[PDB]
Amino acid sequence: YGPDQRAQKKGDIILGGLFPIHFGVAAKDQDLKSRPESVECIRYNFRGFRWLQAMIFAIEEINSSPALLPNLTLGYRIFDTCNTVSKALEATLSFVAPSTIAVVGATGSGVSTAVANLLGLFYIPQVSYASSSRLLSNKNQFKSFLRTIPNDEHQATAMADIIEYFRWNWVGTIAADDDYGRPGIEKFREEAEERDICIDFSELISQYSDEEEIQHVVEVIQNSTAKVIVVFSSGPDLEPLIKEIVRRNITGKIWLASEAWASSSLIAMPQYFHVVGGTIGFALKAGQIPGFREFLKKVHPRKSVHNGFAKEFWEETFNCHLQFRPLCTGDENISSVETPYIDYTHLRISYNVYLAVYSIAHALQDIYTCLPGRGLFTNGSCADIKKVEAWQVLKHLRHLNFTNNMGEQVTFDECGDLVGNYSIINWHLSPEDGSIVFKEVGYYNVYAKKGERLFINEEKILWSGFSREVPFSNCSRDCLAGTRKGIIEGEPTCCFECVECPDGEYSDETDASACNKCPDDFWSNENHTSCIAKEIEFLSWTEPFGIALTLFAVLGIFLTAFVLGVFIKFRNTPIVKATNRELSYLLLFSLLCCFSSSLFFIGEPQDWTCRLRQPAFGISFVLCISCILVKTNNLQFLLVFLCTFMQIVICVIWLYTAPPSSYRNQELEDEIIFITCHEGSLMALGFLIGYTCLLAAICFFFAFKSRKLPENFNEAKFITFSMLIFFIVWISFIPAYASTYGKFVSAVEVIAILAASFGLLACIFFNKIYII
Amino acid sequence: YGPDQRAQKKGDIILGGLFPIHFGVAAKDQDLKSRPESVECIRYNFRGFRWLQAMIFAIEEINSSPALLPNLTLGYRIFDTCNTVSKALEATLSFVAPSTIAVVGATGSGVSTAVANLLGLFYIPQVSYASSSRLLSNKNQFKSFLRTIPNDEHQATAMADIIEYFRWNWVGTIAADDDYGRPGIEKFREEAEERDICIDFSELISQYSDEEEIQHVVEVIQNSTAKVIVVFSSGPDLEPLIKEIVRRNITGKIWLASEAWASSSLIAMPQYFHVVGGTIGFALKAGQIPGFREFLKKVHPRKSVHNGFAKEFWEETFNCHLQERPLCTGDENISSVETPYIDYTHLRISYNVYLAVYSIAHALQDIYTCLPGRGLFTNGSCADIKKVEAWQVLKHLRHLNFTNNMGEQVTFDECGDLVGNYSIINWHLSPEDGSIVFKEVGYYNVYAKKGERLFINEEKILWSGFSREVPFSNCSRDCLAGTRKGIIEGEPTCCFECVECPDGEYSDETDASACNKCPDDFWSNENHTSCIAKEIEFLSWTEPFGIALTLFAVLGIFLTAFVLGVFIKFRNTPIVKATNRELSYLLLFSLLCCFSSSLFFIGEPQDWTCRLRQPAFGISFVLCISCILVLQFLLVFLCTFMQIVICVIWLYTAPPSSYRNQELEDEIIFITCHEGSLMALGFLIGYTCLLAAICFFFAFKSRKLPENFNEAKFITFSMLIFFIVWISFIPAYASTYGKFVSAVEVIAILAASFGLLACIFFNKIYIIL
Ligand SMILES: CN1CCC[C@@H](NCCc2nsc3ccccc23)c2ccccc21
Ligand SMILES: CN1CCC[C@@H](NCCc2nsc3ccccc23)c2ccccc21
Ligand SMILES: N[C@@H](Cc1c[nH]c2ccccc12)C(=O)O
Ligand SMILES: N[C@@H](Cc1c[nH]c2ccccc12)C(=O)O
Ligand SMILES: *[C@@H]1O[C@H](CO)[C@@H](O)[C@H](O)[C@H]1NC(C)=O
Ligand SMILES: *[C@@H]1O[C@H](CO)[C@@H](O)[C@H](O)[C@H]1NC(C)=O
Ligand SMILES: *[C@@H]1O[C@H](CO)[C@@H](O)[C@H](O)[C@H]1NC(C)=O
Ligand SMILES: *[C@@H]1O[C@H](CO)[C@@H](O)[C@H](O)[C@H]1NC(C)=O
Ligand SMILES: *[C@@H]1O[C@H](CO)[C@@H](O)[C@H](O)[C@H]1NC(C)=O
Ligand SMILES: [Ca+2]
Ligand SMILES: [Ca+2]
Ligand SMILES: [Ca+2]
Ligand SMILES: [Ca+2]
Ligand SMILES: [Ca+2]
Ligand SMILES: [Ca+2]
Ligand SMILES: [Ca+2]
Ligand SMILES: [Ca+2]
Repeated sequence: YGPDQRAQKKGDIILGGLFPIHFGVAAKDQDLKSRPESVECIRYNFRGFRWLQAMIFAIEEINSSPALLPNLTLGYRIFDTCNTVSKALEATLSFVAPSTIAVVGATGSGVSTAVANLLGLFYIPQVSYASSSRLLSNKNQFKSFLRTIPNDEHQATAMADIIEYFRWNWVGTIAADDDYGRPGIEKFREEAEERDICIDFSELISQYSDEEEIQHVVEVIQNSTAKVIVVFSSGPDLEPLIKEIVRRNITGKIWLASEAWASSSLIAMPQYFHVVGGTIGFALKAGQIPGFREFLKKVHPRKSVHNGFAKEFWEETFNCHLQFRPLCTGDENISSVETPYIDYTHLRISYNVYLAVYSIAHALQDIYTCLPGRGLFTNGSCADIKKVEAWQVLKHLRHLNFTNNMGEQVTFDECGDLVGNYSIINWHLSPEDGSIVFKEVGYYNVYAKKGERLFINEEKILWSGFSREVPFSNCSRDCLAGTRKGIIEGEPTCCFECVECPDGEYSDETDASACNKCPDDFWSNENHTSCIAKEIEFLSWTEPFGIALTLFAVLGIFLTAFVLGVFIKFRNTPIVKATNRELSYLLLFSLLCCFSSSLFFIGEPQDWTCRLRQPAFGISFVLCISCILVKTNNLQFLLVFLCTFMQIVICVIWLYTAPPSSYRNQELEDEIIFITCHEGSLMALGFLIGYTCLLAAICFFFAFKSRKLPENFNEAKFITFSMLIFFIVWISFIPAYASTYGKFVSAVEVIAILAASFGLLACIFFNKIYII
Repeated sequence: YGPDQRAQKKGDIILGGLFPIHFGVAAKDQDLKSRPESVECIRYNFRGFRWLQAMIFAIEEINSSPALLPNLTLGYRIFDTCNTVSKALEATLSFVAPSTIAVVGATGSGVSTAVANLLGLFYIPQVSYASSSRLLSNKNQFKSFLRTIPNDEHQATAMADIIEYFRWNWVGTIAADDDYGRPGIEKFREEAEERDICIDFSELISQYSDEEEIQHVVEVIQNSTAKVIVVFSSGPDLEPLIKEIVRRNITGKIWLASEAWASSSLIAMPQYFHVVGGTIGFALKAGQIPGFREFLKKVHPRKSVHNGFAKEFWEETFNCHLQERPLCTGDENISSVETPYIDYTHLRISYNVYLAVYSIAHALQDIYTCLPGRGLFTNGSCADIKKVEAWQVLKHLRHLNFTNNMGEQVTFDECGDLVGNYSIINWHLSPEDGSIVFKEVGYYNVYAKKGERLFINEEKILWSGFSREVPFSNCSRDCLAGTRKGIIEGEPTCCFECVECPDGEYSDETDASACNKCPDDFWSNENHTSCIAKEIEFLSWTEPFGIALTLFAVLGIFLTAFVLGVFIKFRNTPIVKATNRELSYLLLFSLLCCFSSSLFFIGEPQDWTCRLRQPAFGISFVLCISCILVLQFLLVFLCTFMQIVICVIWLYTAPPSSYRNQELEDEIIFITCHEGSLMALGFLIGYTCLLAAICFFFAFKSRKLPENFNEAKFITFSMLIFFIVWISFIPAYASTYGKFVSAVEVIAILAASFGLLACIFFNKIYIIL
């Protein structure tokens, strides 16, 4: 039963094996018009043949070594798969129909699942060397499946770890449509969604995809703008897409390869290097087998009776025919042909096959060496090596713990899986022969804490095979300090737009999603990067004008004092005696008060300065005018007292019913703030000005009626002149009072006060001073 | 050999069958201390037994029919699977080892794939009735698989269509870990991502899941705000999670069920209604098989000798034992016990099994009725019905075309697939008994273009089983008008925040991603939904201030006209002749011009007004001053002509123009005029002031002379008035910007003109009249 081509040997215990000597079957359309015939597989697999030789070498070495299973020999029964489920099921049917003790598993995950479904019925243990699908770790469906290779969850996590380490957020994914790529892509999608990474496209490929599908995938890749692509597939399934992309000449992409095709000879070609240069992928850990290469080099089509594949091996290696293609003898050298059969650098799957073979032998030895009364079966008994059975071997494999030739313990967990380290490689170009050379740049440690597993040597990486600069795989560029992030409808969060912050607000981050606002008494600078303090505007003594306006007030004070001194010294003189001396003294004191009252309008407006800035001039000028109207021909003193008392009443009631107070205003201009004080009540100020103007008008009329008189050196005309200039300077500033609101309101008030005081002093006293 | 429990009959052609008589197997895991034994099955499946009976009915009816396969008989060989791959693989090994022609497929997708992997080796056709996975459409790996049920791509598309129809963007997903749930969830994820729908979580379940996994899934469900959950699984896989959720009393969720568990009896139970009420799911199209209920109701443990499952059927129906718990006598009635065996409303998978049996039976008739020379094989030949083979039956099934018992046409496409309509159902509570009722609320057409496939009646839906209001699942409330969207870091694009638009911008529609700016003459209102026109400020005729100034101007003009009229009405008296008669006419004409020149400062400043605003007053006042300054006509003409030169040079070099100011306040437009060359205006001011100054000096040096009513005193008075009014204007010009600068100009002009006229002419006009 089974195919004609096989490798067979006899022994006390027989082992099974399945290896992919071919890459795939011949593609054709079978119309059911004639009886269907057997399908043939086409291309050859030197790597699979090397795996088969590794298994045979392990079995033969175990037989030769007398320290393991004495007085007992092992045989084998090995078939070919051509990487197809149908071919592997024919061989498996002959395994369960001599009986096999255990089978060394297949390569593909789907083939392994199909074989294990049949193998688990009879409880025949199956140890695989290359199937890493997470679906095979379910022990409810696969009762007797073990493997020497770890599952792909760690690799899928490592891919996301690498992507996060190189700071990318815009990637695409491609997977093969089988039991190996889909769960891996699902796990990677979960991890990437956890790590805040956006995925643009996701596609499925196959070895038997057609022209429309390949062109659609190529157009999707071409139209996409992401530059990093994660591929979870194998070489036979990835070849057509690579061929089409090479034909279309698409460059500038970054490939993240899984372990299946990170070292495949189908893709690593010099012709394709200009599209797949700089690939970063994963590799397992290499082992050491001493005499393996010597065992490999000794194959021969005539000296290998047990091996049936050696004939076609010779045919494919030497392009000949064994008794158009010529006739080749049996005298050639396999060390002069460039084939992957012996052109290897590390052994990984070969070491997996070695370990999978040795595990069964160790379990058999454990069965053989049992001491009665301390076994694992029923009431402490154990099996017998004369008629041992598959379920007993499976139990002992489930309870196995041994150390290998290198010195590491081998143990299978509850799910029958091992644990192992990963390595990271980079594709380069050989300067001598042009071949692709795999250069190690990092590793992945699975015994470390989360977030401490990845190590990357950045300086040893060429990115497209010729570049030393890390690529750019962001959807959009980063925002600046003065801008914030926007929203583009119909796009993921990884893509946005930068919008400048509005006036009065600032931002200081390169990825800010909003604009900040530092607190009051502050404003945002011109480009809204930082917020600066506001400026306070007010006329103070420091203000240049303030110092000029103070120079003037003290000049007036000094002039009044000098006039008073000249008057008091010459009191008895008839010129002074003509006027009332006490009235002159009171008038000069009131002029002193008027010149002093202008010094309250300058400076910081404290709550008391603005309380008395106005009445200090109002009362003084009222007293001046009242004394002036008196000095014209003591009752007059009491009339003066009445005139001052009337103003005192309204001033006191105003200050006691609605005091004026300081005020900081931030409304006229946003960037600057003012300090100006309102009057509280406006009726009081209006009435003050009205009473002052009423007394002024009364004095003006009274001095107008008696204008034409020469008494007192024509005082009654200079009085009218003084009243006229007072009225003119009061009228001239009404628009300034009613319109502006800055520091110019204070300065004009001081100017008017000084003008009125100076005119009132000069017009009255200059004539008498110039003659005394 | 095969399992002892089976159903068997003999005929010319033997058919195969696989049905799930049991829900599963016992979870007793051996420790390999002793030799392993056969595993047993736990629960009974009346629906599976009915499915099994349908095939036997179809075969019996075919054998009874005399016009379909005369002189031929059909046998069968049916086994149990217990929904397990291992049990179904044991039966399949007996099929390929007295040779079957075709096998009626299994129920589960994984079991179907496992059976097809072995059945394709020998090219034995296999027609399934319930496996709808899209992985079975691959003809490069399944060379002999056909099905009477459509695949799940249409259902996955319809789920996203329903979600878009009910306007949701915040959902969760739950799937079974097998070949039925994962591809469906993948296709649904693709469709939902294409349709702009955000998915919160995604979890996997299984029939043999453990306590910690179930609690983790429950916590993941409970910690989210998404209310709509899409489930692609079956009842046996869903039961533990539903039981745990019922135990923890989680309510308020909306379930979207796939066709596998949308009618499962394991989930649709009264005790779980408070959790799974108001479920919306899919269903296939029902069929009609006459004489089928009568065939179903005739089962008996003794009369049915070919069937071997009848004894266990009886024991599970009546809960007793059979002699070969009480003892079953064997005379009870099936209609007196309520089990899903005969308590049904529609036949869908039973009709699928019937269709598969008849599809197998028609290819044999096609082989039998061929004509030599025109055949489906080499050289136009055909086979022999006495030695027909599986590959020939497969060919004739691949080239099959026949009419149903209703009248529709049955053909298998290049992938051995069918297409069919979908039905949409809702879960309710029956007030009569309390059972769950599946109420039809819509359908899903497949013979239509994209976008016109789904019909839903919303008025027939109860939400959570008791409500008539469409639920809410957003992750964010809608942003209103005048408000903008905002990014939340670390969250999907479906969750955002609302931010108000700034000053000067607006937004009208809802869910706006940006605020639009307003045109150059509009400004946003307080609510920032739309902007309004800016206000334009300038002195106007309608404004009362302008009307007052206009009234003053016309009064002055009329007074000047009256003065001139009285002057001309007394042309012979010597009082007028004492002064220059002709020069006074020029003086009064210049006075009229000066009065009239004050109407160019009122109104909206146009281009032509601002060009001749200033020169009119300048020329008029120079005329007046030069006339007062004094042969005499020559002197005044040459003195006043020099200003026309600078006026025309100004108006030819840099004419002033109107200007709209939008830089002082952002909500107010100030329309003023700029002079341009300030040097020309300064020169006009200087020339006028210098002429006034020389006139004032000449009149001041000779005040005392009473030549004619002391005219020198009045001339000096007028000059002083002019100089005083054109000094009082300085603060208003300096710090009263706006519409108040134009007013003080008019006031000063009118005051100066009135002072001049009153000083010069009134006294003489009072003496004359
Ligand atoms: C009491 N006071 C002090 C000296 C300046 C002047 N006060 C002018 C204030 C003012 N007038 S109108 C207006 C509109 C808004 C704001 C302020 C004003 C004055 C003149 C004569 C007599 C007393 C006084
Ligand atoms: C040409 N013009 C006609 C319009 C009115 C006025 N325009 C000048 C306004 C002005 N701006 S600053 C200044 C400083 C002192 C005086 C005025 C001004 C004016 C006045 C006197 C003579 C001629 C004219
Ligand atoms: N892990 C792959 C098989 C595989 C591993 N390494 C390989 C190298 C070459 C070819 C195939 C492989 C699978 O499960 O399908
Ligand atoms: N379609 C499901 C099987 C199925 C369909 N309808 C059902 C009803 C009950 C149980 C199972 C089913 C699958 O492929 O796995
Ligand atoms: C396996 O055996 C070695 C050698 O005795 C021992 O050191 C180790 O602890 C064992 N491991 C386990 C997991 O039992
Ligand atoms: C894996 O790598 C880490 C770090 O290099 C190392 O410490 C550890 O021993 C490795 N594990 C094995 C099994 O070699
Ligand atoms: C790409 O995006 C990541 C994640 O947001 C960010 O840290 C990184 O700076 C971006 N790259 C560049 C070049 O801006
Ligand atoms: C099947 O038969 C019908 C009825 O004769 C015919 O119209 C149709 O073209 C045939 N083929 C298909 C694929 O339906
Ligand atoms: C599906 O329904 C539509 C109407 O919704 C009908 O025209 C069509 O015939 C139906 N298809 C089948 C196969 O019954
Ligand atoms: Ca030995
Ligand atoms: Ca394989
Ligand atoms: Ca996150
Ligand atoms: Ca390879
Ligand atoms: Ca989109
Ligand atoms: Ca018949
Ligand atoms: Ca089944
Ligand atoms: Ca059911």
